[PDB]
Formats: sequence, C-alpha cells, structure tokens
Amino acid sequence: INENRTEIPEISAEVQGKKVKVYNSDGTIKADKTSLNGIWQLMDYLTSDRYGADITLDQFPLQKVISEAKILDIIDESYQTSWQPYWRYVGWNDPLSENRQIVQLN
Amino acid sequence: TTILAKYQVKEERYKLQSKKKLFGLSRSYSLKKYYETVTKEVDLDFNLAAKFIPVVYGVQKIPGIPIFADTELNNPNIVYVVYAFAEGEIDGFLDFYIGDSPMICF
Amino acid sequence: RDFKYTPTPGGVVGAIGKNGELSWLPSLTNNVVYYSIAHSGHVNPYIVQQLENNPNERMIQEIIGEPAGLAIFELRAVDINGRRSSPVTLSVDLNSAKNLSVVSN
Amino acid sequence: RDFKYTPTPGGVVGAIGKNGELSWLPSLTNNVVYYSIAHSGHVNPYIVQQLENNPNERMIQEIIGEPAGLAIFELRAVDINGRRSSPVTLSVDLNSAKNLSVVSN
Repeated sequence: INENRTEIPEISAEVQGKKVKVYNSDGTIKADKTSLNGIWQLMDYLTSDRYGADITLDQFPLQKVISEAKILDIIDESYQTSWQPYWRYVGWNDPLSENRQIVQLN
Repeated sequence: TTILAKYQVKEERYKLQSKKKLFGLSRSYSLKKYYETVTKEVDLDFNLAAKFIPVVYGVQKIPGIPIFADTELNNPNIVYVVYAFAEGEIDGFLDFYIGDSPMICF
Repeated sequence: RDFKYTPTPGGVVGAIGKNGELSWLPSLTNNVVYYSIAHSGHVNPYIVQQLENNPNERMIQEIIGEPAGLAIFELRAVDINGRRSSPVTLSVDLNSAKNLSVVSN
Repeated sequence: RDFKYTPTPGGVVGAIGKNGELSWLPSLTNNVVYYSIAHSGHVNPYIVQQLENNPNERMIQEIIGEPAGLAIFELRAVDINGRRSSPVTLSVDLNSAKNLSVVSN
C-alpha cells in the first residue's frame, strides 16, 4: 500500500478446478486433470467423504458409468472450434484438439 | 475480516461476492422471483453460509475468503492477507482479479 | 503518531525569525489526504498535504513569526470521504526566535 | 493521452532559465480532479489541478531550473474517489536552458 493503491481491492480468481478420477474401460485410472464431463464430476462429488456423501466405489457399476460417460462425450458437429476465441477460459486445454463434446460443464 | 477492513473503502468494508451467481431456473421459481433472488455480494458479519469452502470443476471464477491478514513490523504499509480459493487438489489458478480488472487483460 | 514540537537551534544560516517546527508521523490510515493543524492564534489552520506516504518518515510544519507564549495546537487527519480523526492536542511554551535578521542599511 | 515533452525555443522574451514544457491531453474519464506527475530528481510530484475540462485542449507543466540529463516522468490521473490511473512514463534527454538571464550589476 502506497501513494496510489491506498485501499485493498476485492480479490477474485479464476481456478481450473479440482482434479477428478476418469475411469477407462480397460481398467486404468487417470486422475491428473479436471474433467468437464458431468458424470465424472458427479462421481467425484458422490464418493467424497470430505465434502458430500460417502458412497464407496463398491456401490457403483463401473462399466455402466463408463458407457454413459461416452454419451456425454459425443462430438457435436453443429459449430466449429474456431468460433470460440476464449478457448482457454471455457475449460478447453488445446485449440487443436476436438473439444466439441455435446455437454460440457464448468 | 476485521483486520482487513481497516485497509478497505467504507463500502465493501465487510462484503464478499456470491460464490454462485446463477443456480438454475425450474418450475420451483418464476421469472421475476428467480432473477430478483440472484445476488452479487453478501455481508460477512451476519452470513455464516458465506464462509464455506466451495468446490469447482472446470474453469470458473470464485471469490476468495480471507483466513489471515497482518502487516510487517517495521513496514506497516506492507500487509500480508491470505485468501482460501476452492477446495481439493485444483489444477491451478488461471488468472487473478486484483480489483475488477484481471492481471491478464482481455 | 508522535506529535512533538522541536525548538529551532541557536545559530544557523537562513531560518530568520523561525520558531520551532512541529513534527508528527503519518496516520496508519492509508487514505488520508491532508492534515489540518489548528494554531491557537491563527484563525485558519495549516493544511499539510500528504503527497508521499512512508509510515516511517516524519512530516513537518514550521512556525515563522509567532511570538513566545502559550500556543495550543490540534492535529487532525482528513480522509478522502471527509471524515476527521480524533484531534491530537499539544500545548507547548513556544520559544522566542533564535535566528534574528541582519541589521539593515 | 499524448504525453509529450517540447523543448523551449531559442530566444524569447522572459522564460529565463526555463527548460522544455510537458504537455498532455486530459483523460477521457470525466471525474478526474488533478494530475500527479512525478519528476525523477524532485522528491515531490507536481500537482496540476484540472479546473476546466475540454477534451481537445492540451494541459501543460513547465520545467524551470532542472539541469540537462536523464529525466524520467510518470503522469497519473487522480479521481474524486482517490483511485489513480495507470502511469504514463516518459524518459527524455532534458535539454539545457536556452533563455539565459541578463548579466547583473
């Protein structure tokens, strides 16, 4: 604080979000980045005993959830990837990639 | 909050932006009521629900809840204030809004 | 903070007719614009603009020409919103000037 | 807008010891009260009050007595609320005065 910034302004930030576990059909577990898929976000919220309900992964059919996630992962061809200039701040990570899922949730 | 209020404007002295602006329009609301309920800022001296830690999936803008604020001894105009953004292992911070202007311009 | 009065030294170049100077530390409030110190004899107070804000630097207000006697000062800090701080009152036995002027002609 | 420095001409009546004058356009923000330009050598900045607001009129700030060398200026616009604008920085090779004073006695 000095002659110019005489007050502390209101601080807000744009986070990228909590990392979630993305289950694959083969069996490997990928949890390194946040996912825009709604089902994975709900699964993270439902299997966390720190915040939310503590529903163990035992009480979940992995194959059905994996198959239903691909339904929300279907590529939409109505618009073009070039039409979104704020690509980085809508959840996308690489403009070259598809990033055209039917339903994307932030 | 009380210590931080010393270094703020008379307004926004004890205030914080609402974590979620829009929440969803269903048959439980009407247009006028739904768009009148949406709030921008909440007072921290009588809203204990504003001190809960949110969880973010994807790229979203959230306010920071102060949890520590103190100045240096021999340099009292240098103030350290700690804001707790979001919950869990987040990917990172994309940008910071010092006031209403982000550090990385549009 | 630390509102004091310092009498001028015995002999120094310049400073003709100058009484002691008043010194204080800047208010810890960071949005103060100026200070309004009100001398007893003077009808109008001195207005000292705070242009550079360093907490560990003393601000000064010199007195030139006031006769020795009972002088009561009241120092306030003024915000941008117009709110005044609680006054700091100092009554000091003001000295006689010790740096007179040269005889003329 | 358009923060520039204009060196003083060769020979003109008056203007003794005057270096170049600094000129700028008023900020498009209409609630600015004054401008605080901070010269490098001077401890205190110049305070230029904006009393008449015409967007297409250049405001000026003259320099008198500063020796030639590296001078760095920073110009800001100050609101009524106390908020400062982003500074405009200009480093110009300040010239030597070209309107000297008459020999005396």
